[PDB]
Amino acid sequence: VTLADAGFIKQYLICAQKFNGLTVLPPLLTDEMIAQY
Amino acid sequence: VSMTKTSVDCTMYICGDSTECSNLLLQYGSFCTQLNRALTGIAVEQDKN
Amino acid sequence: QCVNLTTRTQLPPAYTNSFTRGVYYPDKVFRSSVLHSTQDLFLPFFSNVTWFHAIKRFDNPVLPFNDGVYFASTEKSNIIRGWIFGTTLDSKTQSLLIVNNATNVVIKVCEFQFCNDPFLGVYHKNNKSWMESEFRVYSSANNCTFEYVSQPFLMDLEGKQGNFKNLREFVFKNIDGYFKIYSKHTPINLVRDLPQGFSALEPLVDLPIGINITRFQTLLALSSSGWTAGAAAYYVGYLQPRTFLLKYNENGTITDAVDCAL
Amino acid sequence: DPLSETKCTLKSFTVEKGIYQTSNFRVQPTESIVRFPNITNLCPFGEVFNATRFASVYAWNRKRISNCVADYSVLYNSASFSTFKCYGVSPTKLNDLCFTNVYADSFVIRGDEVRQIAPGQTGKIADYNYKLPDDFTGCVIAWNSNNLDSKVGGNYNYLYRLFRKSNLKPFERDISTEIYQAGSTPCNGVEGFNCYFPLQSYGFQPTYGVGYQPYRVVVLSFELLHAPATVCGPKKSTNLVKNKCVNFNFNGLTGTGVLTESNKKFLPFQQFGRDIDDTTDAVRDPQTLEILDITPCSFGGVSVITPGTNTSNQVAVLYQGVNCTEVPVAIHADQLTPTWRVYSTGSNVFQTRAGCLIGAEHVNNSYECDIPIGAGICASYQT
Amino acid sequence: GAISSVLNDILARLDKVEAEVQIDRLITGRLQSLQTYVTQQLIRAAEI
Amino acid sequence: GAISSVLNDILARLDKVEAEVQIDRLITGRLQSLQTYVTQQLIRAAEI
Ligand SMILES: *[C@@H]1O[C@H](CO)[C@@H](O[C@@H]2O[C@H](CO)[C@@H](O)[C@H](O)[C@H]2NC(C)=O)[C@H](O)[C@H]1NC(C)=O
Ligand SMILES: *[C@@H]1O[C@H](CO)[C@@H](O)[C@H](O)[C@H]1NC(C)=O
Ligand SMILES: *[C@@H]1O[C@H](CO)[C@@H](O)[C@H](O)[C@H]1NC(C)=O
Ligand SMILES: *[C@@H]1O[C@H](CO)[C@@H](O)[C@H](O)[C@H]1NC(C)=O
Ligand SMILES: *[C@@H]1O[C@H](CO)[C@@H](O)[C@H](O)[C@H]1NC(C)=O
Ligand SMILES: *[C@@H]1O[C@H](CO)[C@@H](O)[C@H](O)[C@H]1NC(C)=O
Ligand SMILES: *[C@@H]1O[C@H](CO)[C@@H](O)[C@H](O)[C@H]1NC(C)=O
Repeated sequence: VTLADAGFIKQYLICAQKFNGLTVLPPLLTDEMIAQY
Repeated sequence: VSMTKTSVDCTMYICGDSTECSNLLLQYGSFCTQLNRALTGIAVEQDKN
Repeated sequence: QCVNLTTRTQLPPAYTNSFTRGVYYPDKVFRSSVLHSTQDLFLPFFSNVTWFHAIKRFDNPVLPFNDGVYFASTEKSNIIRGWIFGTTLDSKTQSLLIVNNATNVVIKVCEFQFCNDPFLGVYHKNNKSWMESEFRVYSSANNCTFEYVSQPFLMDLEGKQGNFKNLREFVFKNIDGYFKIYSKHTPINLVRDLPQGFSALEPLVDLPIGINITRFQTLLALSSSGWTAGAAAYYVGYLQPRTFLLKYNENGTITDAVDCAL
Repeated sequence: DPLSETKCTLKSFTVEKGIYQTSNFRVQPTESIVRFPNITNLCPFGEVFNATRFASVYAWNRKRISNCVADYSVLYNSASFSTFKCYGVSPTKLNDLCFTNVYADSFVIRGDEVRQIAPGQTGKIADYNYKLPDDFTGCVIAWNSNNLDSKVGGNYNYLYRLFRKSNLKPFERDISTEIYQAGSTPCNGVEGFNCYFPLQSYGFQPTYGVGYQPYRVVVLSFELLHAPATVCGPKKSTNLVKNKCVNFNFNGLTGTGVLTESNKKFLPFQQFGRDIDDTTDAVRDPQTLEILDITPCSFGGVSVITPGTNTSNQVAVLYQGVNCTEVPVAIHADQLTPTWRVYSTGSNVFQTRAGCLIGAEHVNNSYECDIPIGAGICASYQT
Repeated sequence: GAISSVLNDILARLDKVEAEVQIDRLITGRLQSLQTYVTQQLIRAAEI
Repeated sequence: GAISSVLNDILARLDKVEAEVQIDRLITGRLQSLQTYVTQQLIRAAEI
């Protein structure tokens, strides 16, 4: 699935706002915290 | 279980860095506050899920 | 000087498929790693180009210029030398000339009286060395307007190698008062067909000429009749309005394209 | 302060425990930069407007204009012009711009007909002899010329077309003097029953009333922002500065951002570059031809973390998705929408994956989550 | 239906009154584009 | 709020510059009528 996510992340890991106003926020739980649960 | 938490600013999107367009956008009232709130409610729900 | 070179063989016109050739940068803008979609006058993919030779042969008819033209020549000794473009060609209106002589290129717009069977002439006759000697093109040019010329050089006027080493490609459009030229050079090692592959044409020059073009004809290199014509050839395709998808790579060069209506 | 901005956002004097959104921050530009192509030739408007003789409305003179400074304010600020109407620019703005190419058209027309020149009109001028395109960008400039070419018998050199088989395309020219067939009959020869010579003449005698008098028209028409510009207003260019936020203008690409040396390999014919979003991300300076990457100068969402009004007026500020090396860049020597700025004193600054958090002590304890920041970080109010 | 889809290219070319009719077109259409996107996203969020 | 709902009547009665402003009203109202239908269908699709 990251082979699809990485497309979305570069088109839209300190994510930042694009000039069109699009912003991608981080989840509250990291993939390491979901792995630990 | 979730989808990417995306927040769009309705002011930045409609009127990006124009104060002229921002002054006109205010004539429509709350629609940008309501749209930023609606997207923020979706973003909070991804953590809940 | 105008003259009729009727010492030529009579056959029908040849045809061949364009393949994916005849794509050019649609606007003067940089893009990179992008799949851009554009609507413009392109040569449709896998379309019938007509095919013409000078060899026995001197295929130099007047052809339509409807919506502009892809022209490409498989070349040796530089036999393809220029083009005449216009709406009458017999002095009653303006017309455009392009010539590459041995030294410097000339581009001119005037109310020309063109010769019916024009050419440029090179002499080898008992001199063991090719030398530029004749130009037969127009008698008169009175009300002349756009004047342009290159800085001077010398090109080669000699060559008797086997397969064609040079492909020279051009696209011409007469739109919004500008005659836009796109052109490109590639080496190739191929005998009698357009090379299958992909490469774009860059804008060569932008000419503010305004004039009506309806038809066009090509100027080739060559005791006033009877001669030797060296083996060289050119292909002609007509542009059409189409939508194209263009792969700009990491350098910002077009490396592949899709014709949306193919 | 950030707390009072949350009180104002939530419409309450008491804000509850949580993390809240506020105004986005954005480093405002320090200064303007103008970069027009460095030329000096003043444009040939003299022999456009103050010309000897003027073509007919069927044979309208076209003069191309290029490689020159066009002070359109010198035309517009004259008292002489009766009309100066413009269809994709305002006449005050013309100096602030460069154009890809320009055509001045010219003719003389009767004063009652000048209303026909405007784009997408109709009438015998607009339908059969001079049509402006329905999306025209340019200006139509008109004035009376009665005392310049009227003759007391009449200046019968001014002709116009009344008859044409079908309405002409925009900017089409028609010099034809062939005879027109109104009825069903063929009409070979110079004349006949219901056959017409398609050109008629104006009675330009200096005696006539306004509306019947001869009016001089120019149409300035021009194309925009898709080629290396050839004509510009007299706006002085300025020294090019980099890495600072500025109100740039290159050839009429007005914008706001930071300029920097790009590694982009533009080919010699390209002047602008664009992103995947098709917004212009790079420009080639028209004076000293290097490629500079237009980057939007730092901005982002701002969020305020509070334990609730009941407990404290302490708050922490999350600058969403920005490295806070760019928070000291927001020094009050230039403006931002967030007019408040005391947090910048620092000593409790913490970079997170979610952006940079100011005003909160980072600890190596992991407690239960309380106020959620993102990327595994939470905040809470404790000793 | 405005003279441009680029917002600065309107404010550069026109004045403080002729621009507003063009800016309001972009405000109207853009706002509708967000109202659409947010509706698709609210209905999507309900499915997720 | 156009002069008529019949698309070809506006094009016959008015000139090409005024008729464009009448067709702007029909396109906008119909497009809102379609967006209303598709939003209502998406809410129904979620219920089904
Ligand atoms: C070349 O041959 C053509 C005919 O094949 C000649 O063209 C004629 O020219 C005269 C005027 O000189 C016209 O009245 C004829 O109508 C033309 N014929 C055609 C079919 O167009 C031409 O004159 C010859 N030129 C030379 C230099 O020999
Ligand atoms: C090319 O044109 C000829 C007629 O001139 C036609 O017979 C032939 O089928 C065409 N080529 C293709 C690929 O259809
Ligand atoms: C031989 O070619 C040269 C080219 O400079 C020319 O000057 C000379 O007159 C030619 N002589 C003959 C006999 O062709
Ligand atoms: C064009 O050429 C003809 C013949 O010399 C002449 O009558 C006409 O006036 C010329 N036009 C110009 C603009 O010189
Ligand atoms: C252009 O792209 C190719 C393919 O990735 C690469 O080899 C080449 O180094 C690039 N050009 C430059 C100037 O780096
Ligand atoms: C026209 O000429 C007069 C001088 O004869 C001058 O005052 C006026 O400014 C000129 N107008 C233009 C548009 O050149
Ligand atoms: C947190 O732990 C790191 C070592 O993992 C240490 O360098 C740092 O000083 C500690 N900070 C505090 C506030 O204890």
